[PDB]
Amino acid sequence: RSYPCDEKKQNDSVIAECSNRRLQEVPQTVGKYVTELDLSDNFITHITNESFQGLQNLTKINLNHNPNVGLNITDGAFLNLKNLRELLLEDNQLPQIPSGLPESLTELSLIQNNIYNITKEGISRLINLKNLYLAWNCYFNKVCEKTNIEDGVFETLTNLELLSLSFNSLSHVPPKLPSSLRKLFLSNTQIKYISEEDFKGLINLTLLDLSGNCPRCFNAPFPCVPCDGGASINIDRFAFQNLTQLRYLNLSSTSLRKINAAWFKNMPHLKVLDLEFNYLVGEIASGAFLTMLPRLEILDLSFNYIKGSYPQHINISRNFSKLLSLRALHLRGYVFQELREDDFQPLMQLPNLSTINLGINFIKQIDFKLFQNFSNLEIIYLSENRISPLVEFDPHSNFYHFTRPLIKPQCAAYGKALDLSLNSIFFIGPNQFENLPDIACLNLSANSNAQVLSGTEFSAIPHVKYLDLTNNRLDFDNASALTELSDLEVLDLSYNSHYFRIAGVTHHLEFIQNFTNLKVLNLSHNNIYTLTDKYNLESKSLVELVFSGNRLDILWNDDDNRYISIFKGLKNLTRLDLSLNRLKHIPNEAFLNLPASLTELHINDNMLKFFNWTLLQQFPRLELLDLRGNKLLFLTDSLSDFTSSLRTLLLSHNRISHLPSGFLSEVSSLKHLDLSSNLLKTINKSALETKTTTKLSMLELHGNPFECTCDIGDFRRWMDEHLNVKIPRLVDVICASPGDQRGKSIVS
Amino acid sequence: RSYPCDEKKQNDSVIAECSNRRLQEVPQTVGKYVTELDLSDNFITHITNESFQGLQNLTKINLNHNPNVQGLNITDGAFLNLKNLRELLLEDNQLPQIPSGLPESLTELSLIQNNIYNITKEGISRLINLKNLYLAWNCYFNKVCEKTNIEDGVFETLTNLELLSLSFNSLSHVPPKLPSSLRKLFLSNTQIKYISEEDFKGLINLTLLDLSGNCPRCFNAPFPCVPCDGGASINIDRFAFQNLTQLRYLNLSSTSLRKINAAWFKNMPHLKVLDLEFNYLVGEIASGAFLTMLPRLEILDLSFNYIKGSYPQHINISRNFSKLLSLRALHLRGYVFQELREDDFQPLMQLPNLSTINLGINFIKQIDFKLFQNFSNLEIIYLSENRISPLVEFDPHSNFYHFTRPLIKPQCAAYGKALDLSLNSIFFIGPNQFENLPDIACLNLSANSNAQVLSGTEFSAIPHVKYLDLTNNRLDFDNASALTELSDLEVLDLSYNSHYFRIAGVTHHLEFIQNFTNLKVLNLSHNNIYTLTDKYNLESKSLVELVFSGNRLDILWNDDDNRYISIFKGLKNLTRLDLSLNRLKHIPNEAFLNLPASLTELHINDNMLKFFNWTLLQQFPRLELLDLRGNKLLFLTDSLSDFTSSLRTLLLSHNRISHLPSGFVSSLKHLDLSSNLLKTINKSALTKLSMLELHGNPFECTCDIGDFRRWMDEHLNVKIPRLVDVICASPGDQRGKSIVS
Ligand SMILES: *[C@@H]1O[C@H](CO)[C@@H](O[C@@H]2O[C@H](CO)[C@@H](O[C@@H]3O[C@H](CO[C@H]4O[C@H](CO)[C@@H](O)[C@H](O)[C@@H]4O)[C@@H](O)[C@H](O[C@H]4O[C@H](CO)[C@@H](O)[C@H](O)[C@@H]4O)[C@@H]3O)[C@H](O)[C@H]2NC(C)=O)[C@H](O)[C@H]1NC(C)=O
Ligand SMILES: *[C@@H]1O[C@H](CO)[C@@H](O[C@@H]2O[C@H](CO)[C@@H](O[C@@H]3O[C@H](CO[C@H]4O[C@H](CO)[C@@H](O)[C@H](O)[C@@H]4O)[C@@H](O)[C@H](O[C@H]4O[C@H](CO)[C@@H](O)[C@H](O)[C@@H]4O)[C@@H]3O)[C@H](O)[C@H]2NC(C)=O)[C@H](O)[C@H]1NC(C)=O
Ligand SMILES: *[C@@H]1O[C@H](CO)[C@@H](O[C@@H]2O[C@H](CO)[C@@H](O[C@@H]3O[C@H](CO[C@H]4O[C@H](CO)[C@@H](O)[C@H](O[C@H]5O[C@H](CO)[C@@H](O)[C@H](O)[C@@H]5O)[C@@H]4O)[C@@H](O)[C@H](O)[C@@H]3O)[C@H](O)[C@H]2NC(C)=O)[C@H](O)[C@H]1NC(C)=O
Ligand SMILES: *[C@@H]1O[C@H](CO)[C@@H](O[C@@H]2O[C@H](CO)[C@@H](O[C@@H]3O[C@H](CO[C@H]4O[C@H](CO)[C@@H](O)[C@H](O)[C@@H]4O)[C@@H](O)[C@H](O)[C@@H]3O)[C@H](O)[C@H]2NC(C)=O)[C@H](O)[C@H]1NC(C)=O
Ligand SMILES: CCC[C@@H](CCO)Nc1nc(N)nc2c3ccccc3n(Cc3cc(CN[C@@H]4COC[C@H]4O)ccc3OC)c12
Ligand SMILES: CCC[C@@H](CCO)Nc1nc(N)nc2c3ccccc3n(Cc3cc(CN[C@@H]4COC[C@H]4O)ccc3OC)c12
Ligand SMILES: *[C@@H]1O[C@H](CO)[C@@H](O)[C@H](O)[C@H]1NC(C)=O
Ligand SMILES: *[C@@H]1O[C@H](CO)[C@@H](O)[C@H](O)[C@H]1NC(C)=O
Ligand SMILES: *[C@@H]1O[C@H](CO)[C@@H](O)[C@H](O)[C@H]1NC(C)=O
Ligand SMILES: *[C@@H]1O[C@H](CO)[C@@H](O)[C@H](O)[C@H]1NC(C)=O
Ligand SMILES: *[C@@H]1O[C@H](CO)[C@@H](O)[C@H](O)[C@H]1NC(C)=O
Ligand SMILES: *[C@@H]1O[C@H](CO)[C@@H](O)[C@H](O)[C@H]1NC(C)=O
Ligand SMILES: *[C@@H]1O[C@H](CO)[C@@H](O)[C@H](O)[C@H]1NC(C)=O
Ligand SMILES: *[C@@H]1O[C@H](CO)[C@@H](O)[C@H](O)[C@H]1NC(C)=O
Ligand SMILES: *[C@@H]1O[C@H](CO)[C@@H](O)[C@H](O)[C@H]1NC(C)=O
Ligand SMILES: *[C@@H]1O[C@H](CO)[C@@H](O)[C@H](O)[C@H]1NC(C)=O
Ligand SMILES: *[C@@H]1O[C@H](CO)[C@@H](O)[C@H](O)[C@H]1NC(C)=O
Ligand SMILES: *[C@@H]1O[C@H](CO)[C@@H](O)[C@H](O)[C@H]1NC(C)=O
Ligand SMILES: *[C@@H]1O[C@H](CO)[C@@H](O)[C@H](O)[C@H]1NC(C)=O
Ligand SMILES: *[C@@H]1O[C@H](CO)[C@@H](O)[C@H](O)[C@H]1NC(C)=O
Ligand SMILES: *[C@@H]1O[C@H](CO)[C@@H](O)[C@H](O)[C@H]1NC(C)=O
Ligand SMILES: *[C@@H]1O[C@H](CO)[C@@H](O)[C@H](O)[C@H]1NC(C)=O
Ligand SMILES: *[C@@H]1O[C@H](CO)[C@@H](O)[C@H](O)[C@H]1NC(C)=O
Repeated sequence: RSYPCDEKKQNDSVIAECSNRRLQEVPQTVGKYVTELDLSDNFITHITNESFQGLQNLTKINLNHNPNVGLNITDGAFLNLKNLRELLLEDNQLPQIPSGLPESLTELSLIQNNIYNITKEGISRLINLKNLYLAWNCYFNKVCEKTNIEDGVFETLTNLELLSLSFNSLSHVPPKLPSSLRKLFLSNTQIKYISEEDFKGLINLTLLDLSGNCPRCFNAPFPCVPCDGGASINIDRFAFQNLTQLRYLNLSSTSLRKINAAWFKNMPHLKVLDLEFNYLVGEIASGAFLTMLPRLEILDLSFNYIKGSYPQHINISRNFSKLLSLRALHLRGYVFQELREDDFQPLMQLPNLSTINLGINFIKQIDFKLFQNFSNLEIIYLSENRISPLVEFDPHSNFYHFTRPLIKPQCAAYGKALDLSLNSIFFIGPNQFENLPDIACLNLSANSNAQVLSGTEFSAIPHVKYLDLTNNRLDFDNASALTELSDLEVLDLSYNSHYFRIAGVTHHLEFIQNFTNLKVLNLSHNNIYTLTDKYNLESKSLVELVFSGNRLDILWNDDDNRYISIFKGLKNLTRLDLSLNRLKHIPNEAFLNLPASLTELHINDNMLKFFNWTLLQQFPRLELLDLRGNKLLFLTDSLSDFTSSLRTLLLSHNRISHLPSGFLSEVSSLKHLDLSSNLLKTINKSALETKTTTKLSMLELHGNPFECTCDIGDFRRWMDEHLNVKIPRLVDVICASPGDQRGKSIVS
Repeated sequence: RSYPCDEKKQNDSVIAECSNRRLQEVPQTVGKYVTELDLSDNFITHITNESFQGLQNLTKINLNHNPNVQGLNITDGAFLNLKNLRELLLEDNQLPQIPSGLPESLTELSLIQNNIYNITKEGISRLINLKNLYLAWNCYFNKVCEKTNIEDGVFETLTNLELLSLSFNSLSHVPPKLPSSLRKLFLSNTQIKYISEEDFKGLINLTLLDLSGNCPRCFNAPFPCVPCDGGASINIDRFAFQNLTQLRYLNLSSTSLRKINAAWFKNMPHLKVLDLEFNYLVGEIASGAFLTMLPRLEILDLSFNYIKGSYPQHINISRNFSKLLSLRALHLRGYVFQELREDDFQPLMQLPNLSTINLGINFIKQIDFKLFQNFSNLEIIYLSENRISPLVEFDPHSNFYHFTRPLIKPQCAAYGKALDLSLNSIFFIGPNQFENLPDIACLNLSANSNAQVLSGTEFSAIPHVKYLDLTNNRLDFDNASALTELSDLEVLDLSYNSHYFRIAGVTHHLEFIQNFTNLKVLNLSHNNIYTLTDKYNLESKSLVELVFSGNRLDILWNDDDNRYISIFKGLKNLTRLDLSLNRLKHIPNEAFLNLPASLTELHINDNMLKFFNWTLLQQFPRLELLDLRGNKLLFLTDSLSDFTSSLRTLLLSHNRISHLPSGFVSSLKHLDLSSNLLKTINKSALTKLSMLELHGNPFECTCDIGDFRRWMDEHLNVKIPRLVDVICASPGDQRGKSIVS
């Protein structure tokens, strides 16, 4: 097996992963046929022309974040690598562009360094460069020099498609840029003025990022320097006249008050326009520029609020009706009190508008009937408002917003999604969900809802398939709760412990049995320790129950038989999570009453000192058993007699100091065994060896206190004989003794 | 030195604490002059006449919870040679019988939580000096157990017996022939359905009688509950308590009572505490003829007497509650009613000593708060866990039917009148919310789903609040004048109000902290604070303690950001600062140097610090406690005396320190290096040092441990706790043993 790297052939190329292995130098034991080498997050301090000596087929090298506790690179160190195309050298404290880089380079990343001069000696010979990243070298309150770009430095790069110079002090757009450019990033570069000459001849440019130039600095979560008097970026009327192929334009945080419509007259394919963190409330109301954007699919006008103004309504121009290709509209942080039906008339005839994002607007009232008149809304995102009852910075990420999905894909897969989470809908009245479309995914998480659901609250939206009611104070005091949602498949009641933790009040979970199609139920972190009248959970359909963060230590108290069959009635259950239940021991009768249909059982992060392995005989379909983070001291020596279906056995973070002789004899089905972070001093050959067919492909042993005397030789010989079983984190499978090998890996 | 027990002389008697040290047998290395020995929570399986050999002055032995799983076997007359043994605790030992041949000198015997189903003369009649006898919790709930047989006249010879507890046992009848010396008789959950005139005859010295759980109210019981035939009441004869003239405590909780016979208290002039929780007494609370017979009553508990299925508009209390002149506390939880009007509590307003009113868990929606002004001297108004909205396993030595903990935190109640409105729905505090309230000094509004922007006017009608708890809300700190109307505020708790702080796009204002002239304690824990608007610094001339745990100083002290570099410098009087749980991998030197120089206690535990610049302790001449536990520190400075001459406590447990430097000062009393990677302590490293913790280190017990062992013998003044957990990791033949073996 390879060491220190994890070498894998996927598919024509051979990849070597040597990241985060505290390597002081590049290892001279890397496979000769490796093509892509990842040495990021190590303590490597020096690179010479001998560092990559016998690796002639090397096309990619990643030396990011080296050292971790600056990287010294000699001139022409990678010059013998005639096949090197991609070289990542980010966060290396490099003071200059390395001299003598190979002419074969197609991608070069020098992000997060101290490089303040872009010179011809450094990059003019790299005529094959397609992607060049020099972002985040001088920014924020970092002590750094102004970025000098030598005249015509990028001119010879006739194949350059991507150039990123963001988060550097430039002041001006660098002149003499190659016409082959497709993507030009100049975000946070202190460029206050864009003339007609700056983007001249860039007829192939599909993306231009000019965000953070003359930024809007009020309430900035980062060091922010505005232009003189909080002034706007000055973009000439003809600045984008040759940008005929532009698809992406980012003007976020450029302190814009006006959008010149003439900017888009020669830009017929503009698809994505970011105008977040500007002063465009006036332009949103009048919007002459909206008539010039027929192909636009994504428009972001978030956080354009006027400081000190909380208006009653949102003023949307009738020209929003000209955005025929619009798919998503982001209007977060506009800030207004009420959304009326007539306010969104300009968007109601757009055929592909599937997403409307109105989060963080402090909205108190909404006429929900307005969403019905839309052509085909699929995501109505109203999270984080004040709706009451109806009466450090990652350089390869978006700096001004999270690119994550608004709704969970598992919820949105069912159909129309309505997100009303993080609001104040503390009580759902009889007409709360009146006049809403056929909502399939509904999120009412964190609404301070302390009501007793009784089977009538969701009757106007009866086709909800995924319901999220997490982080509320729900009072489960009625057996008919949620039963009106006949087709409900996923129900999340996590973090509704308020009333469950009070013994004196009544608790009713009988409604679970009345669903014919309920598949997933999450009752996590509810502190459930007592139920009224019905002590059992029953369901002919339920497939998964998450019961983590409850009190099975109390429910399965030795002197109490009432909750002994609490899960037996879940006749179709395949996945059960009993983690975080403070279980010191599970009664044998309680374990025997778990559904026999179980394929995955999690009992991790409890306090189990013992586990009766014999009881696995009554679970003929158990594939995954997870007992991590317990206090188990012993393992059974005849697991084959108790199970013939177990594929994954997780036992990490326990107190197992001995692996029984013949532990894996005749098991056959076991593929993954995790014994990491236990107290194993050694592994005897007999504890792993087998006389039957073995499907063991993964064995984890990192974090065990291994005594590296000659007694560890039988295990090392076993490792050499069984290359098919992968032992991950081989550098963390460290010797604890003797002294002369205390920090070394087992392989030595 | 002591091993395995922690022997201490406090004051005339010598105590030995050997609890929870996985002892397989009683240790033969206990001090000869020990008087009280605690061997509870061990794996001891056998007790013989040789177990306590040479411990002649032993007056107390506690062998509770032994064995604590992989029953205690006691030979007949095992403790018979101990001529001074008075107290013997043998709880949770799976004992099938009362041990034979127990010594006649016993004054207290506890056999709680065993399998003893027969109380025989051979077992206890010779124990004529017994004052306290506990035999509770031997047969109860769904435990498989036999009915409790009490031999006739078994307690008769115990002429000095003052306390007898037989609770949580199947008795069916009150045992006859009880000694007249009895003061306290516990018969809770004993299946005694009827009390006749003869049962408590001649018990003229009885001060306490507990008959709770006999014919229990079983609806919504958090434990196995068997009601009497048809949910019937306990049947207590009119003259059952005729001779109980000295009764001070009477517990009739969960006896399914519908009527209280007033004649029960005609010969009971000193009754002080009466528990009537979990009964069916809504009718008796409204009419209450028995209330005229209770002039000396100080505590009355009528909790959880609600009618199932009835949520009335009002609470009906009888005018006879005005006859409870000695009343100090009234508990009316679980009565269940919608609104509390001012005329509803008129019968209590002239009671002089009524300092506590407890109305928790009643589902109250509205209260006329002006009603509490007319009370003589209410000190605790407990309204927690209701539905108040804006103005238009079982421990045997604990109370089974309620928590005996204080209703309010003593630190809050020490300032004066306390009003607890926690766990309610006061999501917004309007202008007249606190109108007509008394001079409230301690206010708790924790967990009220309050998402409002406090602006400096919400608490103007109660301006003398000194301790304010606003924990577990969604408060929007968006106004510099918040809480400034509380000009005498000393303690402010804003823990768990992260809702708006976690959103970068909304504004966050903490400037109000500087405007308080007497603010002493401020808790901003678990607020996820990572960004502030306009003012990046916390300032206060008075603040003494700041709890900033569970925030994001890793983001605030980002290397490329100087805005929060002096975030705490302006807290000029700060002595205690908690920076735990802030995900700090490193603290910039400039940020550490800007911490208040007045600090005496600095906690930076449970972060991810890989390095700590010890040199910077020079700018903290008053630092007494430095807590760096639960970090990833690998190294310690070799010249701590040059950086500090005031440090008394240094906590470094749960780090990755594998070596103690040479010369490891005079001010240091407590050094905690437990749960680190120390293999040995060399002669180079080896004074006010009185405590040194080293448990959980992987000690190589081979050669250099002899030097540390010699140092331990030379310095008996420094205590090393948990000596059984200071275990050898190597070699194999001593892998589980303590280093002192
Ligand atoms: C209350 O309880 C519910 C039920 O458990 C929780 O919801 C589930 O949360 C889990 C964990 O986030 C979800 O599982 C994850 O789904 C991801 C997406 O799956 C898609 O892609 C896979 C292929 O990768 C498709 O087969 C599938 O059909 C999906 O459309 C996966 O990417 C996740 O990773 C898996 O693989 C990786 C290895 O690649 C492993 O490391 C992971 O451990 C895992 O095996 C993962 O499977 C699950 O989908 C959710 N279910 C539902 C119904 O939503 C709630 O989150 C919980 N609530 C709270 C508040 O905690
Ligand atoms: C305003 O009103 C609110 C709401 O009623 C009050 O909040 C309660 O405050 C109390 C006291 O601080 C809280 O009780 C504490 O709970 C902690 C967490 O629970 C533990 O439970 C078990 C043990 O039963 C543990 O195994 C488990 O790991 C949990 O962490 C406890 O840790 C606390 O224990 C304290 O006492 C023990 C000794 O008994 C010590 O060993 C501990 O070190 C510690 O000192 C404690 O029990 C309670 O949870 C709060 N309730 C809610 C709903 O928040 C406010 O106190 C009140 N404010 C004022 C001013 O009165
Ligand atoms: C209904 O609406 C609610 C509310 O909007 C939705 O709830 C959110 O759901 C998402 C997706 O599940 C949650 O995101 C998770 O966040 C986890 C991180 O949480 C913290 O704790 C970690 C340690 O336990 C810690 O590592 C982590 O820090 C790191 O990441 C942070 C960014 O994620 C970063 O700021 C830190 O610097 C650090 O790098 C966290 O602080 C993460 O582990 C999960 O993978 C996941 O991303 C949100 O937290 C939920 N929000 C709330 C308010 O509850 C819900 O999904 C909606 N339901 C549906 C059906 O769509
Ligand atoms: C927010 O931060 C607050 C400030 O730290 C937290 O309040 C503090 O909590 C600590 C820990 O519980 C308390 O300290 C304990 O006090 C008790 C009692 O001390 C007093 O009484 C004893 C006699 O019983 C007496 O000997 C003392 O001298 C005291 O006067 C001690 O027994 C403990 O060992 C420990 O010292 C603080 O008292 C308390 N401060 C205040 C002002 O309340 C608060 O809990 C935090 N909030 C949350 C939600 O976590
Ligand atoms: C993107 C949100 C950014 C900030 C900007 C504030 O410069 N807004 C808000 N930030 C926070 N943290 N909270 C709220 C908030 C809570 C409830 C209802 C509306 C709310 N807004 C909206 C808003 C309100 C005002 C009136 N607030 C005054 C001052 O304090 C007493 C009130 O009387 C003025 C402008 C305004 O947004 C433009 C905010
Ligand atoms: C000590 C509390 C014990 C239980 C007893 C329940 O027999 N009460 C409650 N237990 C919980 N968990 N919640 C609530 C609750 C929430 C809001 C307002 C009042 C509330 N009560 C009070 C109560 C209500 C009814 C009406 N309930 C029906 C059923 O479902 C629809 C409602 O219309 C009848 C009797 C009654 O108390 C006796 C309770
Ligand atoms: C490395 O480069 C140096 C000159 O900088 C040269 O002397 C040496 O021979 C080179 N070695 C290899 C392996 O290329
Ligand atoms: C890089 O190190 C080499 C020696 O390994 C030396 O010749 C060169 O000058 C160093 N450069 C810098 C900037 O340290
Ligand atoms: C330009 O390169 C020279 C030579 O290394 C250096 O002195 C100068 O500082 C560089 N420019 C900037 C702005 O750093
Ligand atoms: C524009 O890009 C194409 C490749 O897509 C290339 O052939 C063409 O020469 C480029 N134009 C200029 C002027 O560089
Ligand atoms: C709405 O926007 C239009 C277009 O700019 C403007 O004329 C009108 O005054 C605005 N009205 C309000 C109340 O904002
Ligand atoms: C609308 O969306 C569909 C599906 O994504 C696409 O094929 C179509 O061309 C789009 N039309 C317009 C007008 O945007
Ligand atoms: C649930 O509430 C409805 C009224 O909303 C009522 O008809 C039903 O009886 C309640 N369930 C119970 C068992 O109280
Ligand atoms: C459960 O389903 C049955 C059959 O459809 C129905 O009769 C019953 O009323 C439902 N229960 C509730 C509480 O709605
Ligand atoms: C049982 O669960 C399976 C999925 O594992 C599902 O296909 C089936 O329909 C469920 N049966 C019932 C009765 O709901
Ligand atoms: C495992 O469970 C069986 C069946 O309840 C029981 O007979 C056996 O003793 C259990 N094993 C242990 C060690 O408790
Ligand atoms: C207690 O153990 C002793 C031997 O140590 C034996 O004589 C006696 O019979 C045992 N009693 C029981 C009940 O096991
Ligand atoms: C009642 O108690 C006193 C001691 O307080 C004792 O002297 C007296 O004899 C006791 N009465 C009876 C009848 O036992
Ligand atoms: C009130 O308390 C005082 C002091 O404890 C006590 O003397 C007085 O008798 C009590 N009042 C009544 C009426 O019991
Ligand atoms: C705080 O709110 C009050 C009104 O409740 C207002 O007078 C004051 O100006 C607010 N503070 C700020 C700075 O907005
Ligand atoms: C504290 O400052 C606020 C904001 O200016 C002010 O409203 C308040 O009156 C000040 N406090 C006092 C005691 O004057
Ligand atoms: C400073 O704190 C002390 C307590 O440590 C207190 O006595 C003093 O009054 C405080 N000073 C001010 C200015 O509040
Ligand atoms: C400790 O802080 C001082 C002052 O900032 C600095 O000079 C010194 O280098 C620091 N020590 C380390 C090891 O960073």
